[PDB]
Amino acid sequence: DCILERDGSRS
Amino acid sequence: DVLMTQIPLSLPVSLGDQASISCRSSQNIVHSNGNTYLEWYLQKPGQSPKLLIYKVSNRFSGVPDRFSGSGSGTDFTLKISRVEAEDLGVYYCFQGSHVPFTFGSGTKLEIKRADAAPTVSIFPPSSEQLTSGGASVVCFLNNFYPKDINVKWKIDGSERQNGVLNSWTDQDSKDSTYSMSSTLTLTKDEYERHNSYTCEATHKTSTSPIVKSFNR
Amino acid sequence: QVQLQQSGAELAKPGASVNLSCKASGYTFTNYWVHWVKQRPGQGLEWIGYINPSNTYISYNQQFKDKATLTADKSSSTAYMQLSRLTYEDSSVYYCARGGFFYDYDVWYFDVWGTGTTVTVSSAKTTPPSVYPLAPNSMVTLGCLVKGYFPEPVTVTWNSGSLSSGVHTFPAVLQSDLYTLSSSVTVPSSTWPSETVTCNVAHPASSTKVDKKIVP
Repeated sequence: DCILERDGSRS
Repeated sequence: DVLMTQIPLSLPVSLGDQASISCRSSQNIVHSNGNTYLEWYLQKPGQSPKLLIYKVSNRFSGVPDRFSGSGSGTDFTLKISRVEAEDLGVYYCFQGSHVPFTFGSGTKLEIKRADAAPTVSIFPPSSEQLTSGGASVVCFLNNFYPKDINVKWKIDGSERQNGVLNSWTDQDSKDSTYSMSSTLTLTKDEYERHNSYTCEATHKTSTSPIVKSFNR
Repeated sequence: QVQLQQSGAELAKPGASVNLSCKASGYTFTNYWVHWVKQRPGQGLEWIGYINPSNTYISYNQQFKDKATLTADKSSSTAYMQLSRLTYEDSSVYYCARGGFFYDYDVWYFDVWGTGTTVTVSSAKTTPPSVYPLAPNSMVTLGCLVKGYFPEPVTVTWNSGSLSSGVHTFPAVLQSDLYTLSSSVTVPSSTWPSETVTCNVAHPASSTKVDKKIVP
């Protein structure tokens, strides 16, 4: 899966 | 990086008055998901910071109505209505919108209040310390205002500047006073040679020093 | 029961490294970011970085990219920060903080803070404190003298935290490479010595706790 990061990455 | 400039660095306020603290970002702090992550934190002496306001103007759970946040673009403001003694500490703004996340330099909120004379207490070395071969004489000057105070030690009527170490508390969260501890450290040998030990405090509240003493 | 537990102190040598732990309990470790924050004594707050504990994604302040290394252990719900090539400028309090549930963008903020680890970079060894009772009107003041310890900090409570009113704990002073501090507590004169008063001193660097009853 994919998580929207606080820094704008998708992890 | 986003610089967060906080004004002022320290702010004295009377109980019941409004305090206002400003935080200016060197650029816009709207995150790419649309939120402005501007928070205000309060750090009281000895403690970790605690959240007061988030997303510019939202009060965090449990925070009193008298704290309000506002602003937009690059200028944000925290207002504390009806300041209370418990509001003391260092306030920080924070932007959580652009890495590296950054804090303002902090604003220390200080309370103005009525003058108070110190309560002075002197304590001889404990028997336990004497068994270890040292002798510390401790004097507490507690709950006074304003913060400036003078302490002098005398042994058999004679002043002793040497061997004295002093420490001041941060302003008290309940009564907005200050306190001070003074410790005279001697060898057990020198302590035993003399019998009278005196701690006296000079404060703005009185022309005459408050004097406490004991005889060994 | 949401908390982030950090050790009180780490003493480590110049030119070495140290691993700081931040143990999460009372919530799902893998659903929230853990951030690390530096606070130099007397100074502001500096954001170091964060880790996503579910997938180990790390975001660093470029200023710390060769100073800090973040990791997370899912099985023990513990986040770690290694500080390498230690210098005296790395001496500071370091906090971990929970900084956002992943899937609700409105609550990306630092709602839970660890209690902080005081890192001291020094080649000196650990020395635990000696704790001496200070025993001697409407009120009575008692105290504890906490002498000859290294490194910082020590924490002082009275009656295991149940006696919090009338307490002043003073900043330590450094003399001959060792710290000394004192704490006072003021209670009603009718109450002591009838209702016992004990000071509890923790020195996290030596993993020691001392409880000293104050006796007339």
